[PDB]
Amino acid sequence: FRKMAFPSGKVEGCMVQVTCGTTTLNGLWLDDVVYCPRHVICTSEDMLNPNYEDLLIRKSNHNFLVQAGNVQLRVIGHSMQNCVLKLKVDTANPKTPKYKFVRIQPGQTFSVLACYNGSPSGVYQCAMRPNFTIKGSFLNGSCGSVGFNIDYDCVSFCYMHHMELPTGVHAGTDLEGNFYGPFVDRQTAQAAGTDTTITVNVLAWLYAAVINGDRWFLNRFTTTLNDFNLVAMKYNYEPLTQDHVDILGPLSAQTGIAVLDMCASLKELLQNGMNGRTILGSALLEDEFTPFDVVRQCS
Amino acid sequence: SGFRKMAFPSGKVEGCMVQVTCGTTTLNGLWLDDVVYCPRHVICTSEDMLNPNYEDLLIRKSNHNFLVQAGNVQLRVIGHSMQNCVLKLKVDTANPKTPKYKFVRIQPGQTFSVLACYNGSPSGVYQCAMRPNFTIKGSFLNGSCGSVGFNIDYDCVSFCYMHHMELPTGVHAGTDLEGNFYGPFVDRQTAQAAGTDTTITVNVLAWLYAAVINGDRWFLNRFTTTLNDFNLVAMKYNYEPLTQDHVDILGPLSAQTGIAVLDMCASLKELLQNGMNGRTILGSALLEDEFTPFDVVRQC
Repeated sequence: FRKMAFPSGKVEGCMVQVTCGTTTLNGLWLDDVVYCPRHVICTSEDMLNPNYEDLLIRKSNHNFLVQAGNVQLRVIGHSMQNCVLKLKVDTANPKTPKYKFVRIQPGQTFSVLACYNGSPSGVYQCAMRPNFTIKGSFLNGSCGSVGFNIDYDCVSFCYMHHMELPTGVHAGTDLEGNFYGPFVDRQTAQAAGTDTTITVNVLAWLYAAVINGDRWFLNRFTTTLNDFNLVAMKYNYEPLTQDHVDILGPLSAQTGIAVLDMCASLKELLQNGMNGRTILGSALLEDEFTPFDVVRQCS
Repeated sequence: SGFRKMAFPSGKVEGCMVQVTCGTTTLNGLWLDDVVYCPRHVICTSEDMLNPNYEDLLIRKSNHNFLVQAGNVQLRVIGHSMQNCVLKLKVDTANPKTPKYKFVRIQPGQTFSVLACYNGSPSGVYQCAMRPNFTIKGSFLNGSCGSVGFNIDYDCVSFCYMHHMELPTGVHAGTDLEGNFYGPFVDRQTAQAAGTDTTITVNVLAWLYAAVINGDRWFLNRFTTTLNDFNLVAMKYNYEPLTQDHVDILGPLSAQTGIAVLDMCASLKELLQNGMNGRTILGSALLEDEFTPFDVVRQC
């Protein structure tokens, strides 16, 4: 049981390199528009207190270099939408897939195509943490890297990398540019909130262990929503909701283990630890598998 | 901090995956130039798997018995030959999306990406390492046979693995692209026992060398040790013995830092006897052994 990322083929053909002055990051080329973070127009000194609306008026079309491999794209127009630059080019991207712009909630998972100077180099699966950050492996030059999910034929773009926090986590926006979390695209002191554990994802991971025949943590007891949440907050766990129980419904009916029955098993694993035991080969409780991921992966 | 396990982009490999059907058996195939590679346990039925006679089975087959499907386009088989444990299906049309590719055989401890497919359709990609018992710990359900493993260097793709068997313990076995098995395994439905899976010692040391470059030093100690004494202790924890070849490979990592290799071995020995005590190394609560020294030296 591994953490699998989506195939990156449909997204690789869209990545481009955007240069404005001495700043170079990654862009998203779809149709005749290239999307990239708006701080590409800022020098190292403008980032302290940038007036993007004033900075964008001074810039012109010839100030942007857009490169798709060795082909060079020509900018005929520029526009801004909530921290995301939209550059209109003269040639439409012939490798444009069926795509959609969606905004995800914390706790949901997606795949990230890490790029460097408009060149894809790696892909990994991650989850939006409750503090609206992602624990990824980005290095200087990976700005503009996108996150996505894949349907049968449709690619859903849901994330674009903007900043790296000093703690090592990264913050970004959606493709319409709305930031995830209380962050601003400025070079200042910003802090991410306390990162809590996604309880609904842990339960779905425990169900996957029962599917894989690892069922030593099951007990004869059940519990209540309010009793569990009081313990959950003590150990920094996201409170469970009625909606969470209904999302886990299919896994409960399949295994015969009710959500509140499994909650009593999770309630034991926190107070008393794992007693020198492992689940799915791990001594740690994974929380980056959504219930939908378990259904797809196990079936 | 933060050292995520990244896999290579799968775009160049997605265009080479096809679906091969023989009788009632369907698995994945690799389409390079005008040749299709797939496991030879596709001319077998369920009963043939106990004691298959592949020479007897293949002589009774014709070109039209093999159905090769690349999405909607059906490929016509014009020839077939068997090399070791892999079937080579010659087709009329060469793959127009054939990338610059090579065939290499890897050693245990080396890492690669896996593109899992089901009936010629990819569904996920993950990064893994070849275990010392010549098995891989991935997620392969039925129909994933024929999935390939690869590394990408510059613009050249290196195919190094093809999935064949699932094995009772849940860890899968396969061959290289020349049909030679990794390990003592065979393509029979017999009781096959994998060896004890040990931790790759050289990968951990390279991972620990990257930690001190990133600013983690809490596990360092002032003691040093000999190679013979370390392997005596490491054997007790089911750790792979360290060789002189491993010492030289870690040389540049021990040159950028002041820590000698044997100096780091003593620190690793202290970690095994104590534990983590609730602390982390590069954001990981456990010791990572799936990062090769090459992957650490580059992008250090």
